[PDB]
Amino acid sequence: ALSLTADQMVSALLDAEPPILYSEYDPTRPFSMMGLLTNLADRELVHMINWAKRVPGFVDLTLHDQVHLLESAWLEILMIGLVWRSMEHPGKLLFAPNLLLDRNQGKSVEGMVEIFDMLLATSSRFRMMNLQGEEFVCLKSIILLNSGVYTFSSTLKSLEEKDHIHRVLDKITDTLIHLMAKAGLTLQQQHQRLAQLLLILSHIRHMSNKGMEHLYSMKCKNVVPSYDLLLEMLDAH
Ligand SMILES: CC(C)CN1CCc2c(ccc3[nH]ncc23)[C@H]1c1ccc(CCC(=O)O)cc1
Repeated sequence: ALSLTADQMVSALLDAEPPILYSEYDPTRPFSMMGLLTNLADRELVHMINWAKRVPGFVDLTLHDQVHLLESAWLEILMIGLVWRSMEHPGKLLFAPNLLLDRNQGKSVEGMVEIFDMLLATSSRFRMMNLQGEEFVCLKSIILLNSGVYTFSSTLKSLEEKDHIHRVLDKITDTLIHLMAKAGLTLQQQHQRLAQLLLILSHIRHMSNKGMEHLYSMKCKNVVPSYDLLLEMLDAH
């Protein structure tokens, strides 16, 4: 991972991309929103594990550290994917190709329109910056590695794990800058755009926190992936 060139980092990320999934409803039948969005999220999570395992550096970490990082990041990862899919659909959220929803559709669940609104604004910001696919994959990998890295332990192994994570992040920063130099931006423009992109990450965190509050308020054993389910899926033979 740490020996990859910028172009090889980019190719590895683009190749790791998960598929776009569909919602499971009978489209011949009349048009619950939360059950549909929960089922979609459950299925995406499996693919997210596969993706995370292909982000360079990720499998170099301990299984316990892989679990912690996904546990911290999984709703942010789903959200950044949604915002990206929704970028060329002003005023709508493309949860799936057969489930494109507007903000009024979110009113059907108390607390949800607020979240819908924040996600639509972030998609709006992406459109204003003209975010590129290569930039988006870098940013999603940055969420995975960064979100849980401040909440681990100071065993010697933990100290080595945090160092590695920060080295892999440094390589993604290099790759982002490379992408922007290749596009022909000036050095000033490169650093300004790097900052703009990373500051949107703060908002994506905020959104995930607000959503997790909603999910925990359902008080449901079939909602939010447990440590153990994540551990079971990541602990592959
Ligand atoms: C209140 C928010 C958390 C609503 N979010 C907004 C982002 C999102 C959802 C579903 C599929 C998605 N695809 N891309 C993004 C995305 C939706 C949601 C709904 C239920 C769960 C529950 C999951 C479980 O209980 O295990 C998770 C996420």
